[PDB]
Amino acid sequence: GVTTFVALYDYESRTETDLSFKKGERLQILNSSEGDWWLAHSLTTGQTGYIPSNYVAPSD
Repeated sequence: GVTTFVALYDYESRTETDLSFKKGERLQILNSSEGDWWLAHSLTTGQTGYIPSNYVAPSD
C-alpha cells in the first residue's frame, strides 16, 4: 500500500543515493518504514532517493 509522509525540515542531498527535499513536501516510501533511512519518492518533485525518517512525519 501507499505509505506517505510530509517533510518537517529541508534536507540537502549529500550522497549519491539520497534525496533532497524541502519542508512541506509529500513523500512516499517504496518498501516498509523499518529502520532509519527509507528509499522514497517525492510526490512534489518527482525525484527519488533515500531519506532520513527523523526529518518527516506520517501524512495520510
